[PDB]
Parts: sequence; structure tokens; C-alpha cells
Amino acid sequence: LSTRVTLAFFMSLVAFAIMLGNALVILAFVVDKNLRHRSSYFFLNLAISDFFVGVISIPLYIPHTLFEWDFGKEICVFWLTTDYLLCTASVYNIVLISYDRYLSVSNAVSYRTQHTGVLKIVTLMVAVWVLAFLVNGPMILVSESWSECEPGFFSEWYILAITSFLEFVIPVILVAYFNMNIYWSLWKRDHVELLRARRLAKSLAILLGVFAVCWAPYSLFTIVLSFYSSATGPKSVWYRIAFWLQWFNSFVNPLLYPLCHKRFQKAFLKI
Amino acid sequence: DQLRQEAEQLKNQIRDARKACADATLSQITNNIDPVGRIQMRTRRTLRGHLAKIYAMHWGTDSRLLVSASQDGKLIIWDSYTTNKVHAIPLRSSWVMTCAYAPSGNYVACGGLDNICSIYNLKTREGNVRVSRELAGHTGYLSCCRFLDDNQIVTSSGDTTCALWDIETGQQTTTFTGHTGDVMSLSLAPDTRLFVSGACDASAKLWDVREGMCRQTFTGHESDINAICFFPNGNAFATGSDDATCRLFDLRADQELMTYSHDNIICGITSVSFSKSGRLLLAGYDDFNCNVWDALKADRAGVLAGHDNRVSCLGVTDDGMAVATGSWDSFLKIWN
Amino acid sequence: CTLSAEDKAAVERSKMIDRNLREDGEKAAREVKLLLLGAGESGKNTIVKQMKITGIVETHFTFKDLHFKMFDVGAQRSERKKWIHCFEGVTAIIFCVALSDYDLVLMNRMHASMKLFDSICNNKWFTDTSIILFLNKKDLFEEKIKKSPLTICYPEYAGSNTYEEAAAYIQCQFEDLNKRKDTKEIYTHFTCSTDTKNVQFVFDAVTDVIIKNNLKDCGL
Amino acid sequence: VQLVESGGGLVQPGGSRKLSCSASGFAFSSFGMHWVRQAPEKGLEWVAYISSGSGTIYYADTVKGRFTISRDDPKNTLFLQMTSLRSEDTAMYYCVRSIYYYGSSPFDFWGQGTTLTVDIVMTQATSSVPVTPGESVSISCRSSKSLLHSNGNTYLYWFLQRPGQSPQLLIYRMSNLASGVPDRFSGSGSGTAFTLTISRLEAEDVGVYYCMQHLEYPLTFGAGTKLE
Amino acid sequence: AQARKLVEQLKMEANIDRIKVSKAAADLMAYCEAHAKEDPLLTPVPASENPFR
Ligand SMILES: CN1CCN(C2=Nc3ccc(Cl)cc3Oc3ccccc32)CC1
Repeated sequence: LSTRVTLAFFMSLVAFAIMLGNALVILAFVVDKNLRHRSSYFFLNLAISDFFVGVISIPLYIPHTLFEWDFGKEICVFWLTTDYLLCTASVYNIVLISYDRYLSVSNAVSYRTQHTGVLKIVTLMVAVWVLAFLVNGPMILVSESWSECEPGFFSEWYILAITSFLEFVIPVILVAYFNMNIYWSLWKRDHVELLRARRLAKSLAILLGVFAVCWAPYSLFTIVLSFYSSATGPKSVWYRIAFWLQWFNSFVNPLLYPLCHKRFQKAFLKI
Repeated sequence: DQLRQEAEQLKNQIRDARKACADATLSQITNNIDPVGRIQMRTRRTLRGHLAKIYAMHWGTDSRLLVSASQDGKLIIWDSYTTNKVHAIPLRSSWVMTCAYAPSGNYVACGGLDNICSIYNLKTREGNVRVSRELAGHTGYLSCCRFLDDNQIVTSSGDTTCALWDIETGQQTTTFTGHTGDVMSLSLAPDTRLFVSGACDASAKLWDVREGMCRQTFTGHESDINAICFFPNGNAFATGSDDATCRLFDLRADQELMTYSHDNIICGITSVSFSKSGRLLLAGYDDFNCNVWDALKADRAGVLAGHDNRVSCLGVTDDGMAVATGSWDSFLKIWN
Repeated sequence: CTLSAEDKAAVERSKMIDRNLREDGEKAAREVKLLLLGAGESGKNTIVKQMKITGIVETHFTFKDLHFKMFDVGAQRSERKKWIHCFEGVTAIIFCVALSDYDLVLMNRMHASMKLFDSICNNKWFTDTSIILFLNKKDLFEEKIKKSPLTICYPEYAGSNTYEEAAAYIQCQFEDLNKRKDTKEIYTHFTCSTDTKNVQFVFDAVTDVIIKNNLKDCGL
Repeated sequence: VQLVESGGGLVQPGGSRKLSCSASGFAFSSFGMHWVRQAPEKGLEWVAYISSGSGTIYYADTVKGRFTISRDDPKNTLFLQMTSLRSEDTAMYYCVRSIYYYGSSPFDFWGQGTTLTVDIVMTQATSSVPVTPGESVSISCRSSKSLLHSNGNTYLYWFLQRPGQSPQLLIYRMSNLASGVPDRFSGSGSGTAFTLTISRLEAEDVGVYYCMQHLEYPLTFGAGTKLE
Repeated sequence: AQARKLVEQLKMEANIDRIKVSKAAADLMAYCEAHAKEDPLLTPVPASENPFR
């Protein structure tokens, strides 16, 4: 029909929004020389990971599903491997930020009296990128017998289960545990107090809830389909809704963490 | 009571003597001169490296070198053509409030909340910078200090006294008294035989250096006087108080001439300075931004905006080529 | 790059100076700085001598891997307005008041302590700086209230003439003066004389301030 | 202030050597250091340069790859390492001091040298000038390229060497006069041609004069003018 | 003694040689006119002579 030009516009708009937001965060770091602390380096890492998704993978996916199947096997391998690496990197950056914030309150004396700030930061960033690669890359490369361009390991539910586990079960547990400990360490020291305790509870709830809601449905629905009916033909609208909901998280991400922090807000205000 | 009555008589004598000479004012006569129009200035350089608030600066006499002080416990000497750092000097007590630069280029001085004025020698045969003197004897914090030559210095304190020191000996030579409140500033003359000082009792006094007695008293401000400067000719000076006004006082006519104020301004002044021809009066403010006034018309708001805290210090070179400002946000900027 | 050789040597020197400045600034932010305040003979000397012992006076000490610098300022005989804004970034204010001086009109001393406490709390430079309050000389007050109850200066007090009732009444009287209850707290102590409690209390209050600041920075 | 170096002596073909210099009485960690050379029968010749912070090293083209320069700050000691020495290396060696910021005076304190035994050009127009006390004299030298840079400087230096002593700065940057030097010397000129002048000659002002440029590396000396 | 100090200071400040206010205004205007051409902030210099670009 002629309703394929209306969806193309929305996809392009979403790509533009993602790239714009993460470019702003990168500019905010680069401009100022006062934002030299652990937290700001981790926010930079997150912005970079989201920016590459915003630029590469959204435009190329439009003509494939709307106009023309102009990929070839090698281009599909490239596209899928890039997309998987970027998404897993974003999740692991979120876990790292939460761990930092928990150390900032469980132990304040040492967190104030540390001066190791040269190479450990880059060490950790490269480590999370390497782990993010090792999560997916080898399996997509190995897949040979793989129709729409999607990984072949879908044909067995074991790989789906293990991959979804190491993607989505450990991060949720860790984020929940760290945020509950932060809340308790404030609440024990409470005694107008009620309002601030409730505010802290609300904010931690919002963070954990947005994470879980954005990232669960696609994984659960995929594994459920794979366990009975290896359907790679036409699929209902639910599959596409979940598919796009998972990318919506990379547009949500830089509104919550970088823009609530105060010195980033001041740097944004200056420019 | 007789002494009080005669003092009232003398005060009325001074009042009426001042009244007698008001044949005409400054505002009614200069209204036939072309104005500056609009003056626009741009930031040529930006000097970075101080971390905490910046409290004072001072230009060198070769118009290229500059000194500044902050609460970090550091003095810094800059080259202002290439934004290079020539020297960086660590202090003993970090509660510094003033600094000065020797007219020959060999020495610098600084003081603060520890009641002591220290003097440093820049040109040795060992390559470093050493403390040459410490001058002590005040009982309150130090507000200002200005070299006379390589061997004589002047200081003002917050215990109502000013002093003239002979650096080589280390002991005071003469002491000036007469204020009933803290003294906040001072400004030497071009010939270095007189000076003026304003105090927290809302009055300014004119002192003679060689003999040691007060000569003149200027009154009129509503609150304390926070910054003072001296007109290039040598016959007038201008004050800035904490009631959002500046004023011009003439040494010879012995009364006021003109006031610089505006209705949109509700904060005090922290620094004043002049231009080489005497046709611009620059004033820092608490409103976060400097401001340029036409000295012979008392009207302009040609702001040099661009600071993110209150403007604590400013200065104009010895030939007229630049203006430097520094403020509580730790950045010092050069305008041309 | 059209610089000559001497300009390049100058550039190298300037960059080394920048490096030194930045490192010193890093080191100067891992410390704790406290401003010490009191009143006329409020027994502030005792506090100074107990914990690890012209113009400003500085005391430095180290406890449990924290470095405290305490600034005592009693020798400045000028007004507070020309002088206080220099201490705007201080971590906390340690305040001393004496209890036994409720019947020592010089109009008693408790009224001066209240007036100066109310002046300090509501200051515009200290909109988020917390206070650590010390009450001194509990003993002599306890014997002196055996003969003269608090009614000599608190006619509206409606409790018995015992120790803990009077102590709690005075503490609540001094802590009710706050007007910024949502932004900063006030900590209280009854000055011990036998051990390091006077230092452990400061350590704990400072740890609490640090933790709350870390949480409030993240907008969390 | 004092710099004392040692390590010189006599060597065979091949081999290697190491010379050291000890500083005493000043802040050796803020100064750049040069090694300079003088043949037993000729003028001077620059050798090597190491800066303050050890981030910059320069050599001469007749020695690069065979010589190495190093410093040691906690003990205040400077080293030169020479490899596979040949006949052309015979000389006296001097350690020299210099500090660069806006308005400083480089090349002002020289060591005392040690004996080791095995491009813009400047021309000294003379080789010997006989005069009598009480007269004024003038010495001249010439260049091949303009020494006036665009920032306003003129990197011309005038040095003196009395019989049996180390040299001594007289005039830096073509017009300025060092500290500790009697104010009867002067120097002037214009691009590529320069002249030093002395008024009211006295004894203990007899020896060889040198004119040097520092506009770019390498640095080049002149033949030397002998006044007696 | 303080009253005597005030008496002496008022005596020293009472005997002042004085000039008209218009004289001061005229002298200020004359100084501003005579040296006006050498102010690099009233009449900016061409950029070939400006040392700050
Ligand atoms: C394009 N959207 C949807 C697809 N996608 C997936 N990413 C990863 C990546 C890594 C892991 Cl360990 C799990 C994932 O979860 C999936 C599980 C099954 C199928 C696809 C994904 C990327 C985002």
C-alpha cells in the first residue's frame, strides 16, 4: 500500500532523538574540565553505547522491512552482531553506575580518601565492553544454517535460555539489591522526614521499574515461542511491539541518570 | 561642654565654607559635550587555573605581566599576551585578601587574616622565589598594601590604623590614626606624596606621607566605603559604597561633584577604576557583572557581562590597551 | 606552529606549572574543615585541649583515617559581616554553650547563647551547613539547681526541679530555634569528661553529613 | 652557585666514556642544561641539550646516535655518554645552564670544563686586533640569514673568554647586558650584521670574543676575535 | 583629650585655601580633551597595532 511512508518518518524521528540526546551528553563531558570523576566517565560510556545504536541500526532496518531486502549474508551478520554488542554494553553500564552509587553510601570514609584515578577507570570501561562482546559475538559468528535476517541459535531453546539469563536475570537482582541497601542506609538514620523517605523510595522504584518493564517482555515472549513452535514465518503484532519496546530504552536512558545529576545540569545550563 | 560647643562651631564653619563655593555644578556645564555613544568590548583571553574564589589582582608596569591571589594558598604571575604562567608561589596562610606588585618588577607583597604582611623577592641567583620580609604589628586583618619604592611600603588594617613601613629595618616609621572603624582601601598618588583611605564609618581621609597628619575628610555615603581609586590628573578621586552608589570628590574644591547611580541597581560595589584619558569609570558589582560609566555625564550601562559570580577585582593597564576582571567563579578575563 | 625555540621552552614550563596546581587542588579536597564558635568564656578552651591537644588559630588532628582542621577565631575584635563569607564552604560549625550560667545575669548568659545561636542558624551563607551543639558544665548546674530552679529565668517552665527534666527542657529550647528544619539538622551532646566520646560524637555527625551530601548530589 | 664536572681523560680508538656534572647551591631541577665543546686549536661548538622535565632532547648532526644525555634530579647530577670515540672528538667540554620564561637570561653561568683526549653561518671578520689602553674598540661579525623574528626578538649572543678561564656571558639577545658586568660594554647592529663596542679599555679585558645565534637548532659559533 | 584632638583637627581643617567648583569642572574637561586621542578604549586602534589580536 502507500502507508509504508508514514512509518518510515516515525522510525527516522526516533533515531534522530536518540542520536541527539547522546550527542548532547558527549558534548557536555568534552566541553568542561571540571567533570573529571568516576561517575562522569561512566555516564560518558553509557552515552557512547546508546549513540551508536541511535546512528547505525535504526536507519538500515527501515528499507529491509518496508522497501527492499538489500543486505546479503555478510551485511546481515555485521548488522546483527553490532546491535547485540551495543545493547548488552548499555545494560552492563547501568549495573556499573548502580554499584558505584552503592559504594558511595555504604562506606563514605574510604570513598572520600581514595586517589587511584589514572588507569583503573579505563580498565573497567574496556572490561565491560569486552564482556559485552563475549556475551553474543561468538554465537552469532558460529551460526551457519540460518528468511528474515535473525540469528540461527533461535532454533534451539537452550541457547536462548542461557543468553537471556546472562542478559536479564543477574542485572535485575543486582540493581534491586543495591537500591534496597541505599534506601535502608538512609532510613535507619532518619531520627518532614516522612516526605523525604517516601521521595527516596519513589525514585528508586521508578528506576528499577522502568528498567524491568522495558527489557522483560521481548525476552519472555521469544523464549515462550521457541519452546513450542519454532515460528520464523509471519508473526503477530506482539513480536514487533516487543522488538521496538526494547530499543525505546536507549532513548529513555539519558533522561534519568546524566540529567538528574547536578553538575551535569550546571554544565548543560552554561552552554 | 565648651570643647563640644566650639567643635560644633567649627563644624558649622566647615559646612558654610563648603556651601559658599557652590557657584555651579558639574552636571549643568558638561551637557554640551559629545558622548561616548555605545562602547562594546570583547573577551580576547581567558586565564584558567585558580580553583577557589579570587580576591585581588594587580598589573605590572610593563603592561604585560600580572599577579593574582585566591583562597587556595597560591599567588600566580601570568604573561597576558600568550596566557603563559611565569611564576606560581605558595603561601603560608591561605586567608589572603590583597596583593601588590613592585613598580620596578623585583618584589611582590601579600596579606590577610593573620595580621602580617609578607614580601617576596623574584630575582635571585638560585632561580626560586624567597620570602624577604614579614611585617607585623597590626592587631586586625589587612585590607590593602601599596609599594612606594623598593624599600618603603604602606598598609591599612581593620583596627582603625594605617602604617608606613621601612622594609630594610623591619619597623614602622609613622602611624596614621583617626578612623572610628575598619579601614577598607587606599590609593597612592602619581607623585607618591599623598594618599587617601576610606573606612567602614562612611568617611574618607587624605593623608600626607612625610609628616604624618590627616588633611581632609570627605563624607556623604550612607554605608561603608568598599573601594576607592584616584583620578589620573592627581586632583580628584572616586569612591564606591555599599548603598549602590559611586561618587566623585575633588581635593581642592572640598566638596562633592557628581554621583553615579541607577534605579535598576540594588547591590553594592566592590571595585572601581579609571581609564587613561579619564573618560571611562569602570565599576564591578554584586549583580555578577561589571559596568562602564561616562565620567563626565554620569550615565551608561554598557555591561561587560560574562561572569557567573560576583566581580571581586578589576584593573586597567598603564597605556590603556586592555581591562582585566576577576570574580568569585575562579576565572580572570581580558577585554579589549 | 611558528613559535621559536624559546617560546616552546616557555610553553613547557607553563604546562608543568598547571600540572602542579591541579595535583595540589586534588589533595586539598580530601579533608574535613570545621569552624569553631562559642561565647564569652563558654569553656571553648576545654574542647580544644581535650581533642588531640594573633589572628586565626588552626588546630589539626587525625582520627580514624580522617584529617580534621578546626579554625578558632576568637581574637578578631571586629564585626562578623566583614569577616564571615570567607568560611562559606565549611563542612560544619562546632558550637559551645555553658549550662551552669542560667543564673549569671551580666539578663543572663542563656539569653546571649540563644541570641547568637539564632543569628548563626538563619545566616544566608549557611543555608545548608549543619551545627554540632555542645552543652558544658552539667555538674555545677546540677548542684546549683538544688537551691534555685529554672524559674529564676524561665518562669513559664512547668516541671520538677530535677536533673533530666531541666536538661531536656534546655535542649529542646535551644533546638526549637531552627527555622530551616527541612534543609539542615542540629546535633546535641552533654559534654563528657572521662574518655574520647567528645571526639567520637563529632566523627559520627560528620559521617552523617557526608552521606547525606552524597545522596543529595545525585538528585536521588 | 657552583657546577663542577668530571670524567675527562685519555682514551683509545673505539671504547666509550661517561662524563658527569654536579650542581650545588641552586634549584637544579628547574634549569635546562647544555653540553658545549671547544677544540684544542679552534673556536667553540655546541653539542647537546636536555630540558627541565626531560621531555625534550636535541643533538648535533655530527654526534647524533653516538651520544646520549641524561639527568638525575634527587642527586642533582648530569651525565653524557659517548660511544666509539674517534680522532675528531678531542676537546674541552663545558656544562652550561639556561632557564626560559618571559624575560630570563640564558647561558649565564658556565662550568669549568674537562679535557677529553683521543644551517645558519656566522663569520668573524677578523682574527686579531692590536690596541692600547684608554682607547675604544669595536668588534663585528656577520650572518647569512635574518635573525629578527616576528615576535620582536633577535637571538644574538656575545661571550668573552680570558686566558685560562671559562667563558662568561656579556650580552644576550643582541642588546641586553648581563648582571655583574661593568656597564662600559654595548652591542648593536641590524639584521645579518652586528657589532659589539667597548669604551675605556682596561687590563683584565684581554682575550677572545664570540658571537652566537639561538634562532633554531642547531646552534652555531663563530671563529672568535682575539683582542690583545 | 578626645575633644582636644577634635578641636585641633577642626582647626587644621578650618584654614583651607579654596577654589570654585566650576574651576574643578573646567580642569577635568580640559584634561579629558587634551589627552583624548591617546586612549585605546575610546577610539580603538587598528588591528595591525593591537597586541591582543
Ligand atoms: C533489536 N532489539 C531487539 C533484539 N535484541 C536482543 N538483544 C540481546 C542481546 C544480548 C543478550 Cl545476552 C540478550 C538479548 O536479548 C535478546 C534476546 C532474544 C532475541 C534478541 C535479543 C536487541 C534489541
